[PDB]
Amino acid sequence: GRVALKIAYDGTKFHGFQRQPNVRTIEGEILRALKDAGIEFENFKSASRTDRGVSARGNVIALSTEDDRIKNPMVLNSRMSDVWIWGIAEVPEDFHPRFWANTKVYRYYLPSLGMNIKKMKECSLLFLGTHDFSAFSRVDGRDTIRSIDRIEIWEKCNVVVVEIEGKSFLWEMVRRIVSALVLCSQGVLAEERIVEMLNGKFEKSRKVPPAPPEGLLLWDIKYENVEFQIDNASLKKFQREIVERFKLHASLSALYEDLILNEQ
Amino acid sequence: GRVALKIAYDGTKFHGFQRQPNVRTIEGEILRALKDAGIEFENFKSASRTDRGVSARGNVIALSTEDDRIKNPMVLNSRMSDVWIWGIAEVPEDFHPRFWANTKVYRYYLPSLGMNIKKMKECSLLFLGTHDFSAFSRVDGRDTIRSIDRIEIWEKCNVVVVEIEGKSFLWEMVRRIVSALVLCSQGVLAEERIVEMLNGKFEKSRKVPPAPPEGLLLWDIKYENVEFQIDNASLKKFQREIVERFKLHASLSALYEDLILNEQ
Ligand SMILES: [Cl-]
Ligand SMILES: [Cl-]
Ligand SMILES: [Mg+2]
Ligand SMILES: [Mg+2]
Repeated sequence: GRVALKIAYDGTKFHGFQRQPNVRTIEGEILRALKDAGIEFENFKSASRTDRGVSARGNVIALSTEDDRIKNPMVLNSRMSDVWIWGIAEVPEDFHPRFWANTKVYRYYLPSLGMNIKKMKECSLLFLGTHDFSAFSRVDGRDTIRSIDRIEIWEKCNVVVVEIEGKSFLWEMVRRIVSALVLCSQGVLAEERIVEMLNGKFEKSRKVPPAPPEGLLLWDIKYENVEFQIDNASLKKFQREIVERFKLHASLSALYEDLILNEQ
Repeated sequence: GRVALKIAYDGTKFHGFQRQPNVRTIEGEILRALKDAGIEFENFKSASRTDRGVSARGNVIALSTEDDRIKNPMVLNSRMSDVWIWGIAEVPEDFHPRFWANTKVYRYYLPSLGMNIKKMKECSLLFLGTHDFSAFSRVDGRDTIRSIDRIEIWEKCNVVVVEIEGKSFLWEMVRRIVSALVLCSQGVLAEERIVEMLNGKFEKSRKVPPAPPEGLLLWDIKYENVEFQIDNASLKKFQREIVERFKLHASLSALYEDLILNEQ
């Protein structure tokens, strides 16, 4: 039958999700583990081809196989690093992870140093609802009218987290919205100008550039009437290995922060 | 004449301070910049040979030269990366940075995840004053009686900072004290046992291992009756480049943290 697999990965260890020649990718990591495990499969599909540097908590792939070992994610996880399949769902054969009705959540982790959080939250309200998001996207032939269902901003220590929820996202859309939020928070980009841009009045040559990709996390993809069974062995490995690298960066971040002069 | 130079560096970019063959070191970086600049010098000395991975805000070197360009640190800083000479002092010819009366401050940046801070602060009081620090050091033939003048612990977001001040430190002494603080905070290492160890009663084969070196920062070295003139151009470059890498790690740390399951 067909299975959907919910996957986390450290995007900083890969050259993006989509398989490319001569470089390490998440899809290539997964396909190599499948090949090495001896699992024959058909109709491999992915919910989202995240860009180089972008991480995920709950991206989703789907594949069809008669090999019962696919139901134990550790068969593949033991053959991969920096990628963890931690949820599995049995799904109909016509399940397509990009086209089956779903909601996606992204989180962006923006260093808050010198940020006007209050004004950033005010700017964020402008992006709620249905707009032309062409000015806040990298064009790829898709219709640029999209709807943001939820946009929330909170503070973790040292960073601002921007959470955006919607049924579909244009290329680089979250990271380009985040950059506009930064510019709007520092008075450079007026709210009136954003409203114009969201209604299709902008200059393509001067679009706001995307925020750096390493701060973007694909938080979750929720499919209607689809639930994933969690594999505890896989989560334990995922958690063990993410805690290790969190500790290195938390320590280094705080050390670097203490070297920054107080006034700045 | 003789000059003392106050230097910061990102220890994660080097294989330690002391020059070694075939690897990048802080001393090698500085000596190469001196050679490339055409500055002839004698009697190069360093206050502290920090271990691989250890960073510094205010380590100190001293050298003697008649070349007036040494008074402008940008002559060397423009020929180095990840090292910044930001203070300079004219000193007597018999100034020796390791032996001239001084006080050193170290800070260690320990991830606070699952730490009992209150008990860690209680354990830290045991190390104040004069003790045998052999059990909390890597032996190198030096007398192991030392005095800690100050030991303070506070919380930055996500980490605990351990600040220790003293006139001299044994090899790996701060990092081994930090590990003992961790073990004592989690009930593994009793305060009574630490008091015994600080009085020379311990087993050399079971010494507490050093905390990871990347969390250690040589915060400052203060020489009596010696003041450094600050070079603003050098600080601006130091600050510009430390802020860049702080931002990457602050963002990544917060992203990794959000992937850690709540209960843990
Ligand atoms: Cl994006
Ligand atoms: Cl140490
Ligand atoms: Mg509109
Ligand atoms: Mg004693």
